Amino acid sequence: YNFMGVRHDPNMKYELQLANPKEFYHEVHRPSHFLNFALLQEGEVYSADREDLYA
Amino acid sequence: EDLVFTQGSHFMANKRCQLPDGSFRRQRKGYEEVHVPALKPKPFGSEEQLLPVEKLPKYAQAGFEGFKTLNRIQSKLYRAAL
Amino acid sequence: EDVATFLRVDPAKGLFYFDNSFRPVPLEQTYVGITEKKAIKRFQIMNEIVYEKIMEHAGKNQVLVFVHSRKETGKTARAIRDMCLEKDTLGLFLREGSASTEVLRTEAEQCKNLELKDLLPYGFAIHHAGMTRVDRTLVEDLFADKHIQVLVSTATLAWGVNLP
Repeated sequence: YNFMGVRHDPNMKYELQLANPKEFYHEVHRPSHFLNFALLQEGEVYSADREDLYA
Repeated sequence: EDLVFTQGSHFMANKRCQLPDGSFRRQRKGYEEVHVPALKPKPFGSEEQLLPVEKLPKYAQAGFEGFKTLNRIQSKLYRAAL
Repeated sequence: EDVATFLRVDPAKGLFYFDNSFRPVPLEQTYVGITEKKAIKRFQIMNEIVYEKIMEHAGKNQVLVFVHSRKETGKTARAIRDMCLEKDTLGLFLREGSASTEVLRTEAEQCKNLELKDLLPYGFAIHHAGMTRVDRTLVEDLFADKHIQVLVSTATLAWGVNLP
């Protein structure tokens, strides 16, 4: 909860799960680094024309 | 790597390029303009004609929708493709 | 013959070689080879060659300009329109043809593409892969009706659209 520590409360409640913990800098641990991106508005309109021949 | 062609799709194996009869070129100003005149179509053979869709087999007649006859290339290879 | 041998095609029955004279439309091919060693001068000559080539068939027949990039297609179409307006040759493509002119004017107003609407009033047009499908189809539909005098597009149109 180091990045979005504003969501961390001393008196909050949490359940547990028998799983393996993620890394400190995992994708789900820093949502502000992956979710604050502006959406692709009027994008790929002047991109490059390349056909994905294999896909 | 030595035997491969570095140009890829632009590699030219021919050293000389022969153009048509009326294919003169001239450099006007900073660029060379080479004009290739429209080649006249080859005369039709005495026993060659554009066969219509009514001569091909009835099975292939449904695919040729909207075309009364066939092209010159298509008519010359109609028996070799069906 | 090497391709036929690679494909296991008999040279007598399966071999068929038609020369360039067998094309349905005999096309007079013109090659413009820039000889200048300066990149800036070569680019300027290419724009002048395109403008000179467009002016050779301004009101005679439609022109299908082929570009390399989507942004260049718009720049080239506007580059030709700007040169035509500077030289007072903008009216050659769009004569007193209000039937064709009104359709282009009417279609340009309803078009949602800002770049296409700038040339929609004139004979210029753009057809790129980044454009909307409805907008791209109108250019193909407008070009097939002899409405767009000059069509500028990338190599995708030549393969994805059978519009000569």
